[PDB]
Amino acid sequence: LAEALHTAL
Ligand SMILES: [Co+2]
Repeated sequence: LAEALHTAL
């Protein structure tokens, strides 16, 4: 989750 979101941001 965390890194999925960071990447997308
Ligand atoms: Co990150």
